[PDB]
Amino acid sequence: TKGLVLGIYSKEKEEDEPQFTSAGENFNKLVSGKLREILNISGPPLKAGKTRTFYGLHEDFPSVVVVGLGKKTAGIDEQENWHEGKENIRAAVAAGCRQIQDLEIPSVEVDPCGDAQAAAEGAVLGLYEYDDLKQKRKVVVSAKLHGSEDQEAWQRGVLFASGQNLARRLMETPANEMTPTKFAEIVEENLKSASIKTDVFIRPKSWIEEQEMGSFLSVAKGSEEPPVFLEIHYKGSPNASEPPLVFVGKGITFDSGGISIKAAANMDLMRADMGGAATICSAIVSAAKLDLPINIVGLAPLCENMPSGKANKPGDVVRARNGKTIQVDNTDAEGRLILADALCYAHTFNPKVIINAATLTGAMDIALGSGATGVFTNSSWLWNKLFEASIETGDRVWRMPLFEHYTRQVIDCQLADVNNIGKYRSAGACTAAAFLKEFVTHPKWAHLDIAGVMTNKDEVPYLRKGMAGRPTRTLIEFLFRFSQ
Amino acid sequence: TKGLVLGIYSKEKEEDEPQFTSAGENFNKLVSGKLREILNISGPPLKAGKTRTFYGLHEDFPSVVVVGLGKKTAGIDEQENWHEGKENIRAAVAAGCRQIQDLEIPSVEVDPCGDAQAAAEGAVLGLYEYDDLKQKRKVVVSAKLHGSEDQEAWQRGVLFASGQNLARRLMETPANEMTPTKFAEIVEENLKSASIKTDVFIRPKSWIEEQEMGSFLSVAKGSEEPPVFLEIHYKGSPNASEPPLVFVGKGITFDSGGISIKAAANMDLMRADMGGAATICSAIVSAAKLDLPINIVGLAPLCENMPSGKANKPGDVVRARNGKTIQVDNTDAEGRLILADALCYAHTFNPKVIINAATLTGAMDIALGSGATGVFTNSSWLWNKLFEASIETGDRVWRMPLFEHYTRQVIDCQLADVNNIGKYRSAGACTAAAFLKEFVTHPKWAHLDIAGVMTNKDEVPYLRKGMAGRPTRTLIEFLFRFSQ
Amino acid sequence: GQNLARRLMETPANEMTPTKFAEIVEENLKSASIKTDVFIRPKSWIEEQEMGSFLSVAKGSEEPPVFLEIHYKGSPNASEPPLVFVGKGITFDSGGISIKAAANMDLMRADMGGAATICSAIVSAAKLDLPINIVGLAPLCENMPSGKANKPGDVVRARNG
Ligand SMILES: CC(C)C[C@H](N)P(=O)(O)O
Ligand SMILES: CC(C)C[C@H](N)P(=O)(O)O
Ligand SMILES: [Zn+2]
Ligand SMILES: [Zn+2]
Ligand SMILES: [Zn+2]
Ligand SMILES: [Zn+2]
Ligand SMILES: [Zn+2]
Ligand SMILES: [Zn+2]
Ligand SMILES: [Zn+2]
Repeated sequence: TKGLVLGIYSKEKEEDEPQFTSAGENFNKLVSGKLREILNISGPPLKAGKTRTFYGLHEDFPSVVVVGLGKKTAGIDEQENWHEGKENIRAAVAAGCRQIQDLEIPSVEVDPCGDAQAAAEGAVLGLYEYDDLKQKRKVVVSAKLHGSEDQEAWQRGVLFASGQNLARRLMETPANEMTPTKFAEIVEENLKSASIKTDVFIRPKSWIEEQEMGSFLSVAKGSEEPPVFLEIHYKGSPNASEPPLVFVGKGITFDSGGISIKAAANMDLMRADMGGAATICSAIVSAAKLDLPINIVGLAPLCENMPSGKANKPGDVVRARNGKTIQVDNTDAEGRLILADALCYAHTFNPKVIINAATLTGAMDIALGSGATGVFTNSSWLWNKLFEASIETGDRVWRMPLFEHYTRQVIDCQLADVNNIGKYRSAGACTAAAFLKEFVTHPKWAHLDIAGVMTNKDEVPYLRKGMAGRPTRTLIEFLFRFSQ
Repeated sequence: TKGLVLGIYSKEKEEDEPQFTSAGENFNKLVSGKLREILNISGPPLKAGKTRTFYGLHEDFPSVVVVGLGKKTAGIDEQENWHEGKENIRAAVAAGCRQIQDLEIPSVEVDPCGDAQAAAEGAVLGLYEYDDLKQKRKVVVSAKLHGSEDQEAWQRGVLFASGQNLARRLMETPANEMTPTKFAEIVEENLKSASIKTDVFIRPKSWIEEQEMGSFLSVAKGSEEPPVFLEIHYKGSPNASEPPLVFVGKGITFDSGGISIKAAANMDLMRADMGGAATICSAIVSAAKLDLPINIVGLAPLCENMPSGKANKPGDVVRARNGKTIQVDNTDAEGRLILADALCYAHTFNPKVIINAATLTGAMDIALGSGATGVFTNSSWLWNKLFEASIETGDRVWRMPLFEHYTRQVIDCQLADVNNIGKYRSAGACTAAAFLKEFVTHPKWAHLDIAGVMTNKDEVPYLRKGMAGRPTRTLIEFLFRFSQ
Repeated sequence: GQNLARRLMETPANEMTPTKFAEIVEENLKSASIKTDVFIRPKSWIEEQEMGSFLSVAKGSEEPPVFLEIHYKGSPNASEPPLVFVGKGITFDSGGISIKAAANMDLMRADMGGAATICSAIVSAAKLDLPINIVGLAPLCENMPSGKANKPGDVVRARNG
C-alpha cells in the first residue's frame, strides 16, 4: 500500500471552486478530473486542518487523503505573532499523515503545499510517537516528498523536526532509563553523528567538586544516582578564536521535590524536568548537522532531586561557584540552584550571548500555559531576534519582566546573600528569573522558562499527546539567522 | 509650627561633595552654612530615598528633613521601563513628609526637587491614609510648594495624586459602607464638581432588565444589595459629535464567590473587587478637572457576589445582551460575567477606543504580582500609547497575549456558546481575557487585569500599606497625551 | 425513553426547576396514553402529608418544591396492585450549609437523575401499552444555603413519625 497526501485551499470570493495546490491539480489532471468529481460528490468543502479520504483513484495510490490548507495567501498574522500559512500547512499535513497511519499504510508521498519545509515539519512532528517500551505499536510510516522540485526545503524541514523529536524522546523516556549519565551518552552520540567538528566532555562529580559548584552538588546528594555536568562544543566558525554563543539547560532527570516533597498527582511528568537540557542540546545537534558557520558551547548540569538521609534540608545554606551564599528555604526550588553554578561557569567562555532554558516554575504555567515560552532578557536586541525566529517556526515566545522590584524579594534573606524562594507567592516566574540574574553579569543574557510548554494535549495540532520538545525549532532558527 | 523637606543628590565622580538642589543651597546660605555643616557632622552621605532630620536651624523651620534624590540626571531607565528621576523624587519626598508627620507637624513646605509634579505626587500620595473609621489618627498634614516658581507643575501633581487617592479611598472603604449605590453617589459628586460638561446616569435594576443584561443580573441576584449600572459622560471635545473613548470597569463591591464560595483567609481584601470601576471612574474625574479636549464615556456595572437561596448555581446558563449564552461552571468567575454585558453596551457609543479595567484573576497576581498591570489588546498602537504613558507615571504596564489558543479553551462548552472557566487550569488570566474578547468586535480594545496591583505592602515606596489605586495616573496620562 | 432522561438531566438547573421537570413529564405522559393521571403536588400538600424530612431540605432555597405523582393504569383489572417507582429529584445540589467543593459542582444539575430515569421508564411503559398498573413518585427541590436552610445537628420528623 502506498498513500498520497494532497492539499486544497479555501475558496476565495471570486473563485468558482476551491483551488488545489500545483500537485493536487496535476494529480486531478492525470486522472481526467476524477479527484475533483469525487470531492464534489462527497459534500461540504474542506476547511483548514480537516481531511477526507478517496479510494481507488489510481493504481499507484489506493488511498488519497486531501487536506484543507486554509487561505492560500495567509502570511504573517500580526495578532498571533506567527506565519499563519506555515501553521496551516503543518496542521493539515500532520492530520493527513495520521489518517494514512490509521489505514496501516507504510509509505506516503506528501504534497509540498507551497512550502516544503512546513510540509515536512507537519509530517515528521505529526507522525512521532514514543513507543519503544510497548509491545503493541502503530505501523511505522515512511513519509517522503511528492515530486522532485523542492528537495532541499523538504529535507530542511525533516532536519528541524528531527531535532525537536530528539528533544521529545529525551523528555518522554522514564527517569529510570533516562538518568544523568544516559542523557549525556545519548546527546554525545547524536552530536558526534552530526559533525566531526565537535567535542564532548561528560564531567564527573570529582570535576564538579573541583569547580566548587556547591549549589548544584547540594541538589544532587539526596539521590544515589551519580550527577554529571555535560559540556559540548561545536566548532563551526572558520575562525577558531571567534567567541562562542553559550547555551545552558536545566537537567533534573527526575524532580520529587526532595524533603519539600511534591504531591502525588501527576508527579510522573517530572521525568521531563530535564527539558531545558533536552531542547538546548538538541538545537546544537541540529546546528551541527546543518554545519552553521558559528562556534557554540552547550552546558547542562544533570542530577535527580530525591528525599533521603543525606538530602538538602530546608534552611540549609550553600555556596555557589561565584562565592555567593544561598538559603535553601524550599528544596523543590532546585532548578535555580543548579542553574546558579552553570550560569557562573558560562562566563568563563567569554561568550557573545548566554541563553538558558528550563522547566523552571509552575508559576510560568499559570501565567501563559502552553501558548508561549516565557523569555526574561536584559537585551532588547536579543529579545527581538528570538521573537522574529518564533514567528517563522510558529513555536512562540513572549517577553516577561526583569525588574529590581523582583530582585528585592529574593535578596531579602535571613541567613545568606540570596534566598531560593521569594518572600511571597506572587510573580513566581519573575522572582525565579531575578534569582538567576544574581549569577549573571553578561550584557546579552536570556532565560527561557519552558515549564508551560513541557507537554501537549491538543493545543499544537501537529504534536500528539505527550512531551512537546518546545521550543527546539525556535532555537535552531535563531542560530541559523545569527550565522547569516 | 512648620516643617521643611529639602533634597540633596548623590555625589558625582568629579564633585567634591554631594550637591543640594537650588532650594537646599538657598536655605544653607540663609542659615550661614549651618545646613552643610550639620550634614557633614552627621556622618555618611544620604542615598536615594533615605532621610535625616536637623532641628533648630531656623526660627521658622524647627524641623528640616533632608532627603536623598539619587543621581541628578537620572532619566529613562531602559531596563526598568520608567523615568528613574521621577521615581526617585516621588519616593524621597514621601519619606520626608512621613517623618514630618511622625513629629506631629501640621504644615510642611516641599522642595520642588527639579520636578514639582513628581514632588507633589510623592507628598500627596505618600501622606494618604484611609482613617475615617478610626478614633486614633495621625496629625493632618498640609503640604505646600517651597517657593512659587513651579506652582503650575506642583498643582498638576496634586491633581494626578488626588485622582489616585480617590481610587484608593473607594477601594479601601469596607463593603457595608461602599455599596453599589454609595459608590455611584461618590463618583457623581466628584464628577459634577470637576466640570459642568458632564452627565451622570445611576441606572437601576429595572433599566438593567430592559437592556437584557442577563449575565450581569445573574451575579447580582444572590445578594439583597441593589445593583446599579453607572454611566458617566465627559463632553470635552469642541465637536459634540466627536466619537468618544469608552472606559469600562468591573464593580464587584464584595466578592464572596457565591455558591462556589471563597476560602476565609484574607477574604476581606475582596472589598476592593470594584477596583476596576474605581480606577476608570477616577481617571475620568481627573480628565474632566484637566479640561481635556476629548469626549469620554465611563461604564461601571456594580453589585455584590453572595451565596443565598436565589444565587447563581454552577452549571446555570445565562444570556448576555448580545444573545450569546454562557455556562456558569464556577460562580466565583463573576467578573467576566458582568463585563460581558458592559462590553456589549460599550459598542452602542460607536467609540474610538474601548478600555476596560478589572481585578479579574488571581492568576494575574501569580504571573506578575505588583510589578505591573497586565495588558491584553488587539491593537499594538494602543499598547504602545499605554506603555509610553506608564514610563512617565512610574505605574507600569506589561503586555500579555491575546491568542486564539486561549479562545479555543473557553468556547469548548458542554451546554452553551461559551464557558465562564477554561477547560484547563493553566493561563487563567489569558483564558479570562479570551472570554471577554468574545464580547468585543472593536479594532482598538484593551483589557487591563489589575488584580496583582490591587494592594501595596512596601513595593511602591510612596504608597503606605493598603489598597493602591493603581494604575489611575497611567490612565490619566494616556488621556492627556491622546488629547494632544 | 433514555434520551428524554438525558435531556432532563443535562438541562441547566435554572431552567430545569422542580416545576419545569413536572410539566415536561406531564406532557410526555399524557401524550403517551390516556390511561394516566398526573398530580403536581404543591408545598401545601407536602405539609398536609407531614413530610418533614423532605420539607427540611427544600426550605433553604427560594425555588418552590413539588411532589410529582403519576399513574399509568394499564392492567385490565383496575384494582390490580401497582408496581411503585420512586426517584430522587434534587434539581441542584450545592450541599447546603455543609457546602460542596467548587470543582465540577456543575454536574449536580443532574442530581435529579433518579426522578428522570423512573419517570421516563413509566412514559415508555405507557407508550408500549403494557398491561400493568404503575405509580411513579418524585419529590423535587433544590438544596441551597441561606438564612433558613437545614443546619447540621437539626432533628426532623419523617412521615412515619
Ligand atoms: C511543574 C514543574 C515545572 C516544577 C519545577 N520542576 P520546580 O519544582 O523545580 O519548581
Ligand atoms: C483574587 C481576586 C483578584 C479574585 C477575583 N475577584 P475572582 O474571584 O472574580 O476571579
Ligand atoms: Zn525523561
Ligand atoms: Zn522542584
Ligand atoms: Zn524542577
Ligand atoms: Zn471598597
Ligand atoms: Zn470571584
Ligand atoms: Zn471578582
Ligand atoms: Zn438537570
